[PDB]
Amino acid sequence: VASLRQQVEALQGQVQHLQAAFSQYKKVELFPNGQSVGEKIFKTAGFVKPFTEAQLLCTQAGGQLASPRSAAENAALQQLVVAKNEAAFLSMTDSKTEGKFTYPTGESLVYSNWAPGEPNDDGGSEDCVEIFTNGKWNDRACGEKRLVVCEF
Amino acid sequence: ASLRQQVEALQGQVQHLQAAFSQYKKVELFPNGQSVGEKIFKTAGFVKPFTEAQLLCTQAGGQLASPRSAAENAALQQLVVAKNEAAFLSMTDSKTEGKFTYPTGESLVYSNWAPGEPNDDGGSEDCVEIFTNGKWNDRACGEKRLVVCEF
Amino acid sequence: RQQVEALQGQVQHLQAAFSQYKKVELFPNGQSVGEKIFKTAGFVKPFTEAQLLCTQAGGQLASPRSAAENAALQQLVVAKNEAAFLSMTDSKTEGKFTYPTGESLVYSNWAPGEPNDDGGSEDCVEIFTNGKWNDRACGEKRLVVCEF
Ligand SMILES: [Ca+2]
Ligand SMILES: [Ca+2]
Ligand SMILES: [Ca+2]
Ligand SMILES: [Ca+2]
Ligand SMILES: [Ca+2]
Ligand SMILES: [Ca+2]
Ligand SMILES: [Ca+2]
Ligand SMILES: [Ca+2]
Ligand SMILES: [Ca+2]
Repeated sequence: VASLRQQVEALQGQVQHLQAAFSQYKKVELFPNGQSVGEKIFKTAGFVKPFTEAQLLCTQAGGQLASPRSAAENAALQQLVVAKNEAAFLSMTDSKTEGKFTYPTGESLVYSNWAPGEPNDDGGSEDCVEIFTNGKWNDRACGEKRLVVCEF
Repeated sequence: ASLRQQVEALQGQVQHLQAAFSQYKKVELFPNGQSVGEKIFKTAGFVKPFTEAQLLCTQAGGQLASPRSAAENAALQQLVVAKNEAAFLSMTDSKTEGKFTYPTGESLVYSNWAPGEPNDDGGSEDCVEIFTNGKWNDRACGEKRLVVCEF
Repeated sequence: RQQVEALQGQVQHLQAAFSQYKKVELFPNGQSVGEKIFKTAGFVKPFTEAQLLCTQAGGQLASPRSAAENAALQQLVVAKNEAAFLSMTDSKTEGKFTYPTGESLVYSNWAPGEPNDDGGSEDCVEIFTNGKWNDRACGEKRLVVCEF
């Protein structure tokens, strides 16, 4: 037995040391271009791309375009948008069924923070969503270039 | 002694984490970070006024660069030369003129003032700036200097 | 007792958090190929300054030793739309490109007619956006990509 027990005290100690260095490196990681809320991390690319290119960039990297599902997440996304001062695309579109915004998974929105008047399908052709510096959403034509923020 | 089987599998995965985390540190710190002892300095890459620079670092969990030793100052200095822009440090004397404190309130443990500094030029220099040669100069808090935080 | 299986839980939690961390770290500026990570600085510098930057950071300038590595490096160079410097030079022996360890090349992906040492001036190697290599003067400014 008790060799076993020494090994546990040893392993536990090297594990606690690794979670200490991991917390510090997580903060350094997110500065300046990232934000975490719960288990989700938003990180911006720092550049501007049309919806399809933005979505491709995020899935290829193993994530998804920012999809705020609660008020706290929208706040965290807003910090990133305020810091960069460019509005960002969110993941959701209504291109399947005009007027029903769906997460890229197909499910209906659980949270929304639409600017008054929106969504308004302006010009007959506004299928993507953009979050502005004030945290409110506006629907926008997918072909516009907006800030790429992915979530992981 | 079933446990021994699971403990050896664990040792192997801890060992895997330890080595992957070691590679990641270097990747992470490239090109905007520098570590000295237990501390990491990371530059935001952009220039901002003191009160803003300070907010950005506190919102991110950190603190503005506060070198407490020559080894710490030389590591901050390497980031400043690479970026080629002077950077604010955390210390000010906006509460008591002449007494520079860390944001916590204690007096300076190390200083590397340029000859003649701090000189409170114009009656209005309450923040400290580190130059590309590693010497500190007291500067007006409303200038825009490189944001470097410490973690 | 199962103070082991408490530890088990903490290891698996780190493995999940560390896996999420890697994705965030590599977005948008890095690529992993096997054990190797390529990461760009984002800016452009001449060979010696690029070579210093990488070694200072604990790593090396990109040395793609396989078609697979050169492809990950190329995915980075297309995203920045800027050709990158590779580690290899022939500055010791004109026409034998060496990796900085001193050995001869394993893998090459030269463009047709390269290396041609245009002007007598060309001792460093750039990778273009199409993945093809060209020998270029070391004093040109190119994207800094290091490998870890
Ligand atoms: Ca439509
Ligand atoms: Ca619509
Ligand atoms: Ca609209
Ligand atoms: Ca004063
Ligand atoms: Ca003063
Ligand atoms: Ca002064
Ligand atoms: Ca030559
Ligand atoms: Ca040559
Ligand atoms: Ca050539």
